[PDB]
Amino acid sequence: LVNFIQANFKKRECVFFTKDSKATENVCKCGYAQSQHMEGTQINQSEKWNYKKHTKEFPTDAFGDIQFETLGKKGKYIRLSCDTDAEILYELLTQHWHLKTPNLVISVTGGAKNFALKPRMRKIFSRLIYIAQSKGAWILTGGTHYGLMKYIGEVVRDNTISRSSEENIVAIGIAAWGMVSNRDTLIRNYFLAQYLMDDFTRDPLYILDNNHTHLLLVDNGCHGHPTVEAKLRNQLEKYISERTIQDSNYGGKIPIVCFAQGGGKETLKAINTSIKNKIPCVVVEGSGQIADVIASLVEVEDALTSSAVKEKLVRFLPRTVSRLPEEETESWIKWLKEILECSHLLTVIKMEEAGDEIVSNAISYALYKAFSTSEQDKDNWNGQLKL
Amino acid sequence: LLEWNQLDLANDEIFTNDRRWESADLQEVMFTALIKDRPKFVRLFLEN
Amino acid sequence: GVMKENYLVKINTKANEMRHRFRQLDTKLNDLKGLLKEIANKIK
Amino acid sequence: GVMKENYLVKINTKANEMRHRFRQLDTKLNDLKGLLKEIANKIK
Repeated sequence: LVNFIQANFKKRECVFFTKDSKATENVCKCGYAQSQHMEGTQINQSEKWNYKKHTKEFPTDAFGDIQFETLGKKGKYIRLSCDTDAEILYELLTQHWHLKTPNLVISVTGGAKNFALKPRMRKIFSRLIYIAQSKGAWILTGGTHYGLMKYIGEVVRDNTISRSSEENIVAIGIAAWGMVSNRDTLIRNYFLAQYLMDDFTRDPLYILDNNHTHLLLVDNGCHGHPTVEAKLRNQLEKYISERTIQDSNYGGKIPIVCFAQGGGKETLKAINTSIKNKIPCVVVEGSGQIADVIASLVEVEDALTSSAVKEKLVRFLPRTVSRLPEEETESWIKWLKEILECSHLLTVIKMEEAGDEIVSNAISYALYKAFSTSEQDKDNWNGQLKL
Repeated sequence: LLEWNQLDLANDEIFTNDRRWESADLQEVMFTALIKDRPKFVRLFLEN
Repeated sequence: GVMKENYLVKINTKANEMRHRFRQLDTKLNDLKGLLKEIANKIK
Repeated sequence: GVMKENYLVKINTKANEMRHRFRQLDTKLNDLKGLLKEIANKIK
């Protein structure tokens, strides 16, 4: 296992110094201090720093079993780059980590912080985790111990405690290596990493979740730069969607569903990428932020003008659209227009239909809509009936 | 809003995803909700 | 604790129709009135 | 078997209003809104 990770996964470091005047102290453009730099670090004459040219790939040195608290359940983690392919990532997950092939994949991309534990949302996500456990599904969330991801980890731990004899729940947490708070303990000195957070102070960097089964820390060789793991998450989702398994009831492909709830620019980008990659998305109404914007936009049947989208944005996200400039607002409007351009690949959990098995109904509706809008639906009576 | 037991208004305006707050930022408000017998606000602060 | 969470969810669900239908009807009537007012303003 | 069929029909009928009236009202409101929108589009 260790040999495969060493020979197949790599890390990235700021090899060319591009310290900026606006940056505090004299750290690299990546955010790492000059003292905390790789040996033989040159200084780039150009004032533009990029992760492709001004960054060198080196073998990974942060992987293995992660541990939390004192006698808590042992987890898994690995440090990897954005350029890392999805084929060998799936190979590591399935073959070299002993993970069964998923019959369903749920990409939960919701609020990164300040998630209200309302009973409706609690029930919705408990039902979602129960469905994932029953269907043998994977839950792709962020590794941060904040907001929705923390509750997802708590529910996963509760389900594992309650039903120990049932199928294990896989909760992959795809985070950014450049935002982990208590680092320097995930590096190897077989080896168990103690990610203690009881004594951790208050820092702007994110804190890894303790109840996530696996962690995929994406490293672009930067520090303090968020929205780095998004590219690798999208590539992994695309590979999973394009993956073919002969033992699949979804026409030979692994079902993939994006679960959106509130969020900001990152959630909107994730929804847009999922729509582009022909992945159905489920948006929970009443969550506010972008989820309610999308629900309102798909509820209406107008000509899809920019004025209506702007009105919805200022109604649901006033402070955000007030802070963003004109170009960012135009880009957001374009993103919502692209999302609404494919209304078949969008399912909304309405607040009025607050009955039972709502999450399963929404996920099944999204999967059936994706199945119908495909070449298989022409004569797949048996496949559609079985689904 | 807590002194007048306006839970719906607090949920609609004060506690929103647009705003930001910390757990230790509402310690005194939790204490005064406890001593003034505001169970709805106790539940709101607990779930927030 | 897990059992208590399940039990609380169960009692909350059992505690929870006509009010939702009335609210939806009122919202639809308000939307229709607004559309009629907009049409009248455009015509005038 | 015939008696069982009759008994099943009886219990099914006894199992079975307000929901139908609400659905009819919602359909009528939607039809009225569509007619108003069409009239506004024709006028404009």
